[PDB]
Amino acid sequence: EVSAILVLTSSEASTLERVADLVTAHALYAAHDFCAQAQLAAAELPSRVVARLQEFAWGDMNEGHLLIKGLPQVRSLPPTPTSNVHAVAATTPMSRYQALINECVGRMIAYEAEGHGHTFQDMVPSAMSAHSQTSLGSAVELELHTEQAFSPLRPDFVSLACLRGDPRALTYLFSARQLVATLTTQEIAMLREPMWTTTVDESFLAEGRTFLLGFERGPIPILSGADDDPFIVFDQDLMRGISAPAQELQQTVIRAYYAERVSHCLAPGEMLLIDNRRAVHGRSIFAPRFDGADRFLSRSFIVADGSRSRHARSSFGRVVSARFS
Ligand SMILES: NCCC[C@@H](O)[C@H](N)C(=O)O
Ligand SMILES: [Fe+3]
Repeated sequence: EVSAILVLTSSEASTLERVADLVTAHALYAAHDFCAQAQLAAAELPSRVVARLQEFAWGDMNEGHLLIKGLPQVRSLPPTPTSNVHAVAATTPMSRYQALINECVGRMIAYEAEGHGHTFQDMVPSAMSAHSQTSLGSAVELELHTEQAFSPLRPDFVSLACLRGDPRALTYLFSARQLVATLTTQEIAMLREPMWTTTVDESFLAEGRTFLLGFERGPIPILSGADDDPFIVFDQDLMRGISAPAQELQQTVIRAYYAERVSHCLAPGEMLLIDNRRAVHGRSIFAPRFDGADRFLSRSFIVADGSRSRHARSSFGRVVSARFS
């Protein structure tokens, strides 16, 4: 179903592998140095690969995502962790490859309130949150959403590198362009109106944690930007329409998603970049075993402009403090 594909040749994958040796800082404990090294080393990547990533980053008429195949094979991978607190992905060779590609596109960033501000988060199924609307769910379908729909500091891109796949775990992608193509002129105009409130994801709450922007935000529109290249903010589960027509238009978006969404089953060596302004994403049900061989993705976030979050970070810091989300 996915169209926007970059297939690395054996020679390009070998170059990536060699260029990763230039990235030596600890991804977790020296995140800024690690990301800055990746940004500099990315100049040594194959020009064909860099051109495709810069074109995708510019964004104009991009498909809302880019699937990269042919990354260097995942060797001596540790068992899939049963929880996300181990940050196992952040010390694998796959994370330096992911950093190099990410830093072509934009600046890597992390959030104190999302997976403890780890540079790379382990996206692994949770036994506890299996039936939850989170990255660690599995027994229920992860509903269509913009990453951090509630936050003005939300990432510009979501980066997912596959360490272990699950054949039943499908990633669903649906662009703002695909949505607008199914709607009437009236629905598009209403989606551009500030008719939906949104709340801070439960997972972002903590004892003594107050957000500068509160728990409930908005009303905001779902659609914005250029008529021919619209931006989307959506959260099926969290956004609430202010009126009866606003609740129905949210249902219209959901139906268009089920009818038009594209799917892809992430496999080892693959990497998916999602344009968080141009597309929404979801994930199918799958049945994890919690035996060390479960689906395991390395998630990271990208912003075009690191200055937008400077008020929320420390000097030479890559982590957005919780209260600013
Ligand atoms: N209801 C929205 C859930 C969205 C999900 O991607 C969340 N940001 C997570 O990683 O747990
Ligand atoms: Fe997500």
